[PDB]
Amino acid sequence: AEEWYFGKITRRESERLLLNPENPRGTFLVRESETTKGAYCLSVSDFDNAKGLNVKHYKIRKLDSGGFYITSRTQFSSLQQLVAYYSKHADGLCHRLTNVCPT
Amino acid sequence: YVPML
Repeated sequence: AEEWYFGKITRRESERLLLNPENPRGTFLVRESETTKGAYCLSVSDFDNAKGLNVKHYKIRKLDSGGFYITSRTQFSSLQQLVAYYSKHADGLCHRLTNVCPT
Repeated sequence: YVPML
């Protein structure tokens, strides 16, 4: 669904964008991984009543057999199917995906 | 990154 695909942005910049106080918990973006070539990253804003605003990063790996996954047991045939899925069920993530990060 | 298996 493209608006949430931010491509080549750094971890630092994704955190700057996501840690905007006005974003609801579960605001997210998908970007390329800086450190693991060929992997993507799902970056999500989260709240802890201790840490407060913070961002969790979930590496999205590509199976050679083709699929995408964050945890081994749940694989997806595309990034857009993975985003639709975690927008409905948190299923291991800190929180379900809610808003697409602005811009 | 959250270390996920």
